[PDB]
Amino acid sequence: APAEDGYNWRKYGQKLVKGSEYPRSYYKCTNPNCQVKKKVERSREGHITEIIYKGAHNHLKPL
DNA sequence: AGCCTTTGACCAGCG
DNA sequence: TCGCTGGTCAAAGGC
Ligand SMILES: [Zn+2]
Repeated sequence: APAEDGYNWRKYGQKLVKGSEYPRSYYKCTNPNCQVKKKVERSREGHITEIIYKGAHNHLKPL
């Protein structure tokens, strides 16, 4: 489960990418007409979670 | 009812 | 040309 960020997301895939221990998850912003997506993947070194966003939101943070 | 995660299949770029 | 592979599709099931 990914960290909260004030936006609403839907998970739409998960893949174990080469050179990673932990699988990577793919989410999309459920705002219709908004196509921001983000990737989420943990890593053991330093207990790290990288969240990578592609695209700027169409709209204010949901109510 | 509607929206979520899970999942293997599908996909397109490229070495 | 054709596999590998990171990214996406969508059916199935659960709440
Ligand atoms: Zn958005």
